[PDB]
Amino acid sequence: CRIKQIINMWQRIGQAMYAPPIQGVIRCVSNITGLILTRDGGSTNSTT
Amino acid sequence: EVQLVESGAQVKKPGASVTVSCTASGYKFTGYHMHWVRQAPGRGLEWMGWINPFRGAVKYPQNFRGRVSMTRDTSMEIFYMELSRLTSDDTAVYYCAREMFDSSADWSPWRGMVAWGQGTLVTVSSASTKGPSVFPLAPSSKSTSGGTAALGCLVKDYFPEPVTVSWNSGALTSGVHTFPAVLQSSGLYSLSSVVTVPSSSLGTQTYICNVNHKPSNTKVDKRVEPKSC
Amino acid sequence: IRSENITNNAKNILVQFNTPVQINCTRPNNNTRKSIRIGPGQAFYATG
Amino acid sequence: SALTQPASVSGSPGQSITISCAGSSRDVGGFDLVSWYQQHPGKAPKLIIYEVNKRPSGISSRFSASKSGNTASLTISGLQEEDEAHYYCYSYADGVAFGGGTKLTVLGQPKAAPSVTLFPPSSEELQANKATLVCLISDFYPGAVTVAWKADSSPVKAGVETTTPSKQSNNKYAASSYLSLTPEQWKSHRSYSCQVTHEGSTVEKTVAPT
Ligand SMILES: *[C@@H]1O[C@H](CO)[C@@H](O[C@@H]2O[C@H](CO)[C@@H](O[C@@H]3O[C@H](CO[C@H]4O[C@H](CO)[C@@H](O)[C@H](O)[C@@H]4O)[C@@H](O)[C@H](O[C@H]4O[C@H](CO)[C@@H](O)[C@H](O)[C@@H]4O[C@@H]4O[C@H](CO)[C@@H](O)[C@H](O)[C@H]4NC(C)=O)[C@@H]3O)[C@H](O)[C@H]2NC(C)=O)[C@H](O)[C@H]1NC(C)=O
Ligand SMILES: *[C@@H]1O[C@H](CO)[C@@H](O[C@@H]2O[C@H](CO)[C@@H](O[C@@H]3O[C@H](CO[C@H]4O[C@H](CO)[C@@H](O)[C@H](O)[C@@H]4O)[C@@H](O)[C@H](O[C@H]4O[C@H](CO)[C@@H](O)[C@H](O)[C@@H]4O)[C@@H]3O)[C@H](O)[C@H]2NC(C)=O)[C@H](O)[C@H]1NC(C)=O
Repeated sequence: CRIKQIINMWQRIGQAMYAPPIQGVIRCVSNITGLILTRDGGSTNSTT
Repeated sequence: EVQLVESGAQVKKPGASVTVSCTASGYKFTGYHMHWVRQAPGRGLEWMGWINPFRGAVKYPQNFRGRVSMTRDTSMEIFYMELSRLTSDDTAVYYCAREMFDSSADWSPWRGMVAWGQGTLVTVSSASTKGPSVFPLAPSSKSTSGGTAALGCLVKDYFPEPVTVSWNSGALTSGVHTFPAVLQSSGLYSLSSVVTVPSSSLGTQTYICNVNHKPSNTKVDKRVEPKSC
Repeated sequence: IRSENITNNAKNILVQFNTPVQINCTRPNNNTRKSIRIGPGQAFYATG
Repeated sequence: SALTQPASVSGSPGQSITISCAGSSRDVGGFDLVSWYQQHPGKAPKLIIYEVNKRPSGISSRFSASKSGNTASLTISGLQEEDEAHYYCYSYADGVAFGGGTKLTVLGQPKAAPSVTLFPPSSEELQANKATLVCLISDFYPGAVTVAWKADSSPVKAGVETTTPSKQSNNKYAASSYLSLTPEQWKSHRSYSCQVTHEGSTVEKTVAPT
């Protein structure tokens, strides 16, 4: 994993947020519950 | 107006990789898909993929996948595209083009490309600067049926392209069909240009061929004269 | 498995699980935070 | 290309012509994403039709298109000289499919047999450790032929290169071919030939050393 502090989330240029740092070691745990995926293209027809 | 303005044409060695820039203007940059398309000489169009400028999502074909690297500089409004591992087959004029409507619309990005880059000619060949050797193309006594004689010259083993061919310092323009530059299997270019001259003038008119090769600096004017039998 | 349109590979595909997947994420680094005085009232939190 | 177009279409100026684009049910039949593009030679392509039958803003009412099953069709009425260009059809097939491109011209000119002529490689080249043969073809119609090479009766595909026909000052086209060899390959064979076959009519020529 990689950590960034200067953030432009929602990509809106002109305005960026700098997240301050968090003290000590960080830990968190989450239920993965869904996904967002993209397919491919025509390529070979029906092979895979 | 919008405007897709692409980078300059580039002359490159095989095996390498090459990027093309295509700078957009005149619309919401980040909201519109951008396709890249090459068109090999005389050939059809090869769709190479596309980018969504919001966070940079992409999708390439199976053929072009691996070689293509497609990006955009939302800050600068420049699209970049890089085919890599260039082969002689990767010689084409490369375009960027925008789909009809913005990304918010349905079925974008598959509608149809409207704004079109000027094309960027990328040329993949392995040959090098070589002084051309010019020889004359002499018609024959059996090659005349009706009373005319077809002649010309040949510009082969020259590199790079092109080589323009006139006639008699510009005094003979009637019946001149100069053919388009094609690559040999070796890479040294080859060409030809014809002229239809009358057979009654085969003793009374000199037919010279001006062949110029600017990079190699070997300009050979080869006179085309009858093969003495 | 829901997608507005699957024939359209471009349409993102959203997945819903019946079972959650656990994931354990850490920043395994005990972090110092310096607070820097640019004020009046303005203070910047750096990393020690 | 995954979409099949006519190679070339000839129409009399003012008439009406039609270009076909046939694909599987995967693209043309099951989708309304058929779109057509015009490209003037040596220019960027240009969109003309989409959604099977839709004109972008700036497309004359002479231009119209449609799809009939798995075969879409593009139509132009009242043709004019500005329309002499390359035309490619498009449809989405999970990726991007494309038509091979069709050439547009003027109709009403008689057919012409290929004017074929052949010469041997000069001693200016035979002494240059090279031997090259060139096959000239001009004054012909329609503009779709095939040039061959036969060393005696045995063909040699090595060094075969052929250009793109150029429509000339006489509406007839002109194209050429080339064959790379060696002076040993030149002085060893009995004869070198160029066999040109137009519309089922073969025109062949032959040369030999000295
Ligand atoms: C991230 O890293 C930071 C930095 O290391 C770390 O925080 C440190 O945590 C430790 C442990 O809590 C702190 O140590 C303290 O040291 C005090 C003495 O320090 C001197 O003396 C020792 C020798 O003993 C030397 O080695 C050292 O160099 C110094 O000279 C000591 O006072 C502290 O312990 C008492 O105080 C705390 C509360 O303040 C309490 O938690 C302790 O239990 C203890 O209190 C006493 O407990 C006993 C139980 O037996 C009880 O009987 C008695 O009543 C209590 N008395 C009192 C008065 O409360 C402590 O050990 C160190 O200073 C911290 N540093 C910093 C910069 O914060 C984080 O924990 C790390 N975090 C992570 C997530 O890793
Ligand atoms: C993504 O969403 C689209 C719709 O938004 C769905 O696409 C449909 O897909 C099917 C199959 O590809 C297409 O159905 C076929 O279309 C033929 C003609 O289409 C015309 O007529 C329809 C009205 O039915 C119009 O909506 C359309 O604009 C066209 O004018 C019909 O001839 C077909 O019926 C016959 O053929 C098929 C096999 O070819 C048989 O299964 C049938 O039983 C029958 O014999 C057929 O209906 C349909 O046109 C597409 N709709 C649209 C609006 O484009 C996708 O399915 C969806 N993706 C997913 C994964 O769900």
